[PDB]
Amino acid sequence: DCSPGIWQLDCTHLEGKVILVAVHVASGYIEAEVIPAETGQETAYFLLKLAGRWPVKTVHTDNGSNFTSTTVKAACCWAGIKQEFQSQGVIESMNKELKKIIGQVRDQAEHLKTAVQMAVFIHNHKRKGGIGGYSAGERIVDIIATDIQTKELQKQITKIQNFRVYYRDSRDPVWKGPAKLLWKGEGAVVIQDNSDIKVVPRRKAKIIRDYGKQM
Amino acid sequence: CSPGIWQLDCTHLEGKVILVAVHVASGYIEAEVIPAETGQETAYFLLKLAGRWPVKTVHTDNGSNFTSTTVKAACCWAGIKQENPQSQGVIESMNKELKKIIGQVRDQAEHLKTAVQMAVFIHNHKRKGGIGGYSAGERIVDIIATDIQTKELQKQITKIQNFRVYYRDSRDPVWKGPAKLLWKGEGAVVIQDNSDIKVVPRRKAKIIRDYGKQMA
Ligand SMILES: Cc1nc2ccccc2c(-c2ccc3c(c2)CCCO3)c1[C@H](OC(C)(C)C)C(=O)O
Ligand SMILES: Cc1nc2ccccc2c(-c2ccc3c(c2)CCCO3)c1[C@H](OC(C)(C)C)C(=O)O
Repeated sequence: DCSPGIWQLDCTHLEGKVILVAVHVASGYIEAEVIPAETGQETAYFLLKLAGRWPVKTVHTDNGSNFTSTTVKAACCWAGIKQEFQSQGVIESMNKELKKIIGQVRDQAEHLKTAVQMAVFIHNHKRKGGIGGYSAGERIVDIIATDIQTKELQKQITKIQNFRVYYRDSRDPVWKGPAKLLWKGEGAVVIQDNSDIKVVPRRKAKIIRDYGKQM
Repeated sequence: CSPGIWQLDCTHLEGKVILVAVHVASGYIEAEVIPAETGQETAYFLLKLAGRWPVKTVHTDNGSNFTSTTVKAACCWAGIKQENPQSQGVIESMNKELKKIIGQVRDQAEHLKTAVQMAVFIHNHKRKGGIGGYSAGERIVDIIATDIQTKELQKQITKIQNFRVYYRDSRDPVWKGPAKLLWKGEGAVVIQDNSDIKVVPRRKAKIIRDYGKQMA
């Protein structure tokens, strides 16, 4: 539930211009930008560009100083992103391997930035030599879109949760208490119990008009 | 294929020229204000765009950045390829749409370049379709999803397409004409000749690739 919407960004201290890298921590997607001059404000316009390609719920910050800039914090509010208080070192090292391929292309491009963007293209559209069903370069907007189906799902889940159906086991003075209902059918209605299990006929089952909680 | 192509038109505003990178199918746009405008400059944003997503192709009947042979070469390192009446009208309108949006964002923002950037998160966010949302910005993660699912399956389809199986039919009648199997189930297999949707028991047939088990 936590992994979604989460993005980790690493600053790069580099020959020539400084640069910073942005990845959904799970996705592995990379959109690094070469930094002409470093200001949190400067950091922000890109972070602003970063949101359109993908939404980020929040970003943890490597640097308290990139954190200190008022604009940098200012951006977290427009976004609604909250600044959050070995392997990532290996990810920067992967950026270094990327820098090595960037070295392989260093001859190819005078502009270090080009190399970095290429390196980004390199993390992207990348397939493991070990067989992988899913490419990490093929980070899935979809697994973020499944939950997107999930939000609508929970939404459907909430309306069912909103309805309470009450039933009576047959020939029972007692009337069975409210519980989430597993299914609705014209022939039969299925119900769910916690610390108990039950299912029911549709006639014992009843139909309710929608009562909505917290608009 | 429609997802692969991206279509780009850029118009200068207040002198400074914004770079614009619409994906038509998505309807998503990524635009970057360029410190300086050149074809090479045009090239860099595309490289960034390539990092966010693959593009099969883009079309310009001609562009100045496009004329610069340099812009093409990049699309190639990329593997993207340089190149609907109701749609043809909309594209200029979309370019225009952000600007009307920009005038509002302007009263909002001190710096136009940032502002244009601002217009987009919103542009994606608004949904044209319903009270339920079918925003083009919304559409893209699914669109990406659809194509994604297609490939893993298509490959299954290819691996499958190659694998083939004979049918006995009546035993005495010549056993078969091998047809590509539609499916496998225990004690049976779904197969079709390209003449008729067929089904049969496990015993009736064995299944190595017709042109079989090529290490490949
Ligand atoms: C300056 C420059 N001049 C060129 C002249 C003709 C053809 C290509 C270039 C490229 C270039 C473009 C795309 C690209 C790569 C290199 C290298 C491989 C990936 O795609 C660059 C590059 O610079 C810009 C990106 C600013 C244009 C570079 O740094 O080499
Ligand atoms: C110059 C400038 N000075 C500031 C001083 C204090 C606080 C914020 C800013 C902002 C700013 C930052 C984020 C942002 C918006 C505006 C506007 C809404 C979206 O987020 C800008 C902006 O300039 C930069 C983007 C270069 C920092 C601006 O264009 O006004």
